[PDB]
Amino acid sequence: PYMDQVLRAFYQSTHWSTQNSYEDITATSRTLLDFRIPSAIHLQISNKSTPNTFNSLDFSTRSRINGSLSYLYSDAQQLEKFMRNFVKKSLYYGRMYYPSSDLEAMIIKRLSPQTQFMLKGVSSFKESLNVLTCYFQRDSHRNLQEWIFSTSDLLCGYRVLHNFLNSSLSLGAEFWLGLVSLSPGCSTTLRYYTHSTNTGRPLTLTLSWNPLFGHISSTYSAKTGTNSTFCAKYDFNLYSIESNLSFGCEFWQKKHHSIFTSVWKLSTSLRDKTLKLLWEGKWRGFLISAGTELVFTNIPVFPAKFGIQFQYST
Amino acid sequence: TFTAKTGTNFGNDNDAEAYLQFEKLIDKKYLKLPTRVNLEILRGTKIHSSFLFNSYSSLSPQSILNLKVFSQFYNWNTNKGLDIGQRGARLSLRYESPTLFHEWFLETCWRSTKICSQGTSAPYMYSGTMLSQAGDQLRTILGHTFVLDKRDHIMCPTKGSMLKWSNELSPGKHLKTQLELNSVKSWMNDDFITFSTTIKTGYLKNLSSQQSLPVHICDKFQSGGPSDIRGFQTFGLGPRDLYDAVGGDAFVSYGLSVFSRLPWKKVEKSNFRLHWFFNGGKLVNHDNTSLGNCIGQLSKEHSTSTGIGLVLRHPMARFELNFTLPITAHENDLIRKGFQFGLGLAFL
Amino acid sequence: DTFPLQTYAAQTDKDEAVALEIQRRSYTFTELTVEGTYKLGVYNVFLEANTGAALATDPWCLFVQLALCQKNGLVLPTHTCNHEMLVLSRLSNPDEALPILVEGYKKRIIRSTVAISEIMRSRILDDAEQLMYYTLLDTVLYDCWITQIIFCASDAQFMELYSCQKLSGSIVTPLDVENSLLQKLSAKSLKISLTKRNKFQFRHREIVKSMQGVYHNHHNSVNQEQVLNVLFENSKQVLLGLKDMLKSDGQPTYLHLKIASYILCITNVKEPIKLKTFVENECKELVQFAQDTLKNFVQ
Amino acid sequence: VKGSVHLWGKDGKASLISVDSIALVWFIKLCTSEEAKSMVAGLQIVFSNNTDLSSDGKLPVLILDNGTKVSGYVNIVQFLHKNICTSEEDLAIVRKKDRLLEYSLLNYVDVEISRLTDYQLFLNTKNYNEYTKKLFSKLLYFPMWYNTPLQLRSQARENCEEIIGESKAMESASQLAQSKTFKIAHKNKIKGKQELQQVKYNLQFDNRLQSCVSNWLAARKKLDDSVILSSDLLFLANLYVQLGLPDGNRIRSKLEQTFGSELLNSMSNKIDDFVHRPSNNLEQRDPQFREQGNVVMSLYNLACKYI
Repeated sequence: PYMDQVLRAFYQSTHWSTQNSYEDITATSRTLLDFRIPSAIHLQISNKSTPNTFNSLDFSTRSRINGSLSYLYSDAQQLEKFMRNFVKKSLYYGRMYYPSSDLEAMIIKRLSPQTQFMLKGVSSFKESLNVLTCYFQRDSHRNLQEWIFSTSDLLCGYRVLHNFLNSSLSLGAEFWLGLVSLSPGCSTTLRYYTHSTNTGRPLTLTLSWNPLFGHISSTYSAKTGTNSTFCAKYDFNLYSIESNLSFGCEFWQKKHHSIFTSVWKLSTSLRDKTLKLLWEGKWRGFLISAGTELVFTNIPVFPAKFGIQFQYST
Repeated sequence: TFTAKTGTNFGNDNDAEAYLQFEKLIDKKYLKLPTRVNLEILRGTKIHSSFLFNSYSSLSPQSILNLKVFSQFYNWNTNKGLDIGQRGARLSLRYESPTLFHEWFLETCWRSTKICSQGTSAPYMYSGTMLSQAGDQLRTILGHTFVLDKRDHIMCPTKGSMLKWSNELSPGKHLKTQLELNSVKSWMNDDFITFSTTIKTGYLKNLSSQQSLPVHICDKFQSGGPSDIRGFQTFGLGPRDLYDAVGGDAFVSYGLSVFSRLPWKKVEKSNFRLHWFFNGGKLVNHDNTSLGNCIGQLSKEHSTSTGIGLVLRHPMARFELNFTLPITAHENDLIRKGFQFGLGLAFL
Repeated sequence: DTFPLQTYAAQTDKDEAVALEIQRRSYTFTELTVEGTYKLGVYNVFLEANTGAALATDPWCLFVQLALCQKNGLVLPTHTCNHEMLVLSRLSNPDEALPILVEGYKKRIIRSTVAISEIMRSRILDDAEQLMYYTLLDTVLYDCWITQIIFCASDAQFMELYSCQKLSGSIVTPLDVENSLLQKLSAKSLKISLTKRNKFQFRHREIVKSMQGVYHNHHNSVNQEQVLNVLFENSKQVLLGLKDMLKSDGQPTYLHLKIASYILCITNVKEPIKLKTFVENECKELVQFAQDTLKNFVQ
Repeated sequence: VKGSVHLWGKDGKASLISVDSIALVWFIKLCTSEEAKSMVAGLQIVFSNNTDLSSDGKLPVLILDNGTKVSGYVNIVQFLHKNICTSEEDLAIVRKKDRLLEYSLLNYVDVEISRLTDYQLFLNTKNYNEYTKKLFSKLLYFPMWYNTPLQLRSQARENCEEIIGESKAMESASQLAQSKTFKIAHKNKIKGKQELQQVKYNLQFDNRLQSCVSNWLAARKKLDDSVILSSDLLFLANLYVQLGLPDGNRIRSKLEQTFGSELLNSMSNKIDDFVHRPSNNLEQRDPQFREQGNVVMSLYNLACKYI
């Protein structure tokens, strides 16, 4: 999204290390595998109106001209440089989408050198839900203890991420307790950023868990190349065994003679029996993002949901 | 020179809309009158879009010809239950610390009116008045707008008055005269308390040979809303056929406003103000003979409302969150008690 | 809920130029109180030379009009709160198709064309043989009528029939100059809405796609001339077979009111659109049938 | 008459995506009488599978030695019955007194019953994904495979809509990953609403087919019930597709409760008789390089529609 990209430029400007949190812990396993394929032809232009107000617009063949009016204010005086992929700082974000007047907001207030706070409201007029969450969190050098109070029903939560000890045998958890739904939830993660001498590469062995369902997962994610990257997730389940094996082959490039950069992607799934392809090519301001999805289950190979997506911005 | 950009409309009823606007400053060979053309595309309504050409050409140091070719489609009256489309041209000539300008236009427009509400939503937009306004019309209109704005700012002022006077003559069909006063006055040190008064009157005559050719629903006056008399729904005042606001042939609309700059000191010196207002007005159909019996109607039973609230006043927009209370109303007016959200540029 | 301190009577001031336009389009079905009335919204209204009554100019609107004078025991309006027949625009509905029915005043129900089509065909749905004939008129004879009024009649014979815009005598007043300019700008926009009524845009997707377009090239014109020619050859075979289906045994069936409403609207067209030239010359028993069917609805 | 009938099939028999080509093969195969042979003599069936040779995009076209295109099954049959020489077994020619009811029946299968078979070819998720969308790979050429059943499914949705059936993503994206238990049950509130909606669609279908076959069979008993008319061949070509699809056994049962089993098996005795008849009457043809719809010929046919 763009709410989850504004969040990452505030963190890298305040040096908060979002990669040690329990929302970027299985990061490579989802950016190479569960990317979005555009389902139609698409055009988009973004701009910037006031010093603290951005504007967007898009129209596809399906939907008409949409839009959004962003607001963004922050005391972080190196913010906008990391938008493009002690002082008690702050951030205020707010965005209304206007074919439909769907709101959203975000308030960050770094209350200490090692403690934050995060409001995240999403208040849609239609499909009505005033979700209003609060993410108190106390970072340290070995933790990211992070309490969440949502307002979907009354959903409270918890997270923790204890780093151990290249060999980084990390650990995580979460313990969610719906105060109205009475439906708990848990997890565990044992990721391991390592180093090897085959190509020069990390690994990501995400030995996940969910002890209520027995829903163990896995993940392997190599970096076989100086630019390319490969991943392979093996889903599983306990007491009701039903597997999967996904894939992903994000392949980079750089071109010169503004500089053209092209990032290829694949996603071979086996339980879904599909093959997702996508090419994402940038420029100074322009960005073309095409993508197809072949389904293998005569003529089995039927490319459902082709799409291209143009985007210019500034 | 080109500046293909994107913005936000801040239009009629609280609901902003995206536009995409390509400019082109024409070079000094098809020129010696410094001309820029525009092409602004907006979201139409569900079949069509809204294209809006412009061609501003500075004739004199104080003269600008605008040639505006529009093809715009938009939703309208209360439940977005009316679909309006407009095709035509507009040749407009604008003549120049107090802002003063006169602006004469000449517009030919073909207007399609569609009842786009569903027949399950049963008596709304399906009155005898709205059933007969659906159709197609062509309409040439001549105008003159005079604006004398002695205020120091347009959206967040602190002194001075404003006078806007409009005329519209569709020849042999209707003549439409509007006035809008405004008066902003401040009494404290750093413009802390700002007392703002507005008065809008209007009058519309049917010039069409013994009351043939009715005036269209899009040409009559409407009252109510966040950007008008607050504490009533938009299209919420005036006479009605069944449940549809059929507009008025004359109106008066006033309003007070006090602002207070939020006495919490860490949030002072900002664009937020503590807002208290008293709005009100009357919308009437005036038995189209005189100007004397029209004021006997226009000053009899007003639809007033008071309320407190909090307002942001930026140069690009004015956000208004009020708690309104209808003081008086008519028995069929649309009331909107409690919280009301306002957004736009012009409030009254 | 106590807060509006004074509340006044509703407001009783009306535009008397709106009530003069509604009175100019209303035709009153002669022969109950405020809520037991309907207003049949039609496209326009013509004047019959024989009976002098106000018939509607579209074959569907005239069918629903005669089916209301049969069901309710009315007499046709001539060109104490009786029912009504409004001349409306197509754009008075989201459907943009127009026979509609405006029932009631404060509890006002609107029946669209598709709602009236389900109502009108379910009253002879119990017969299966006459439902085949009713479906043949509504598909084969309807499609010849529409293609010969959208494409084969002039843009002033179309807007005479399918528009509530004003038929001026000639171009004398500057009001009459720009009334003639509307019938040029808004002719193809009214033709496009008429091709959406009986699912004509789905039986005829290609000659409807060529209407939403410019300059009318030779490929779309030599295909339309082939589609419109087999549409007319079929309808010559429809109308010639109907002449053995005109025997009256009393009150007219909903098929006899639909054969009559196509003949009464084909013979109103002032141009030789080839359905008029065929019905006048070869179907002279159909013209005589459609006048005998009509004269039990007049006085 | 002298012409060339274009169809949808693949080189020996008409395809099941079009009941108007199936019924027209049987119509030509069953002209065995002396009078019925005269209206069919020299018709030269072509299986071109390209709709650019049509006057309206539908592909039983009769392009008849002048450029006069007659399109669709019902228009061709009424054209061929009009062009007999004028001077009982396997295809009847109805008399003057029965020409109107036989056209009324032919038109009723075209507008009411063939609206239901194009539901079952494209708007049935069991039939469209298994059978239909993998049938155009056998008929058309290399770039034009994924637009023809996609446009034909959009056409059948518009044709059967009034009888049968950006913060929205970010709303759960702060909560559903943060709840992690109804991320598994985000699809479960969709297939829990998908389940009572497809049986909601199968009831307003199956009483439309219960009424369109009841109306047709009640008007068919006014003509001669012992002889084969050209309206019977379009009715049977609608059963032969509706029963022969992947979801045909649900419909062979549903028609057997209302109309019996002595009639659904009497209709399928005529149906399987008509498919297994010899093609000695059929004089076929191969398409030329103006009738194929190649990659180079469907761009020349793409520019002429705007020129």
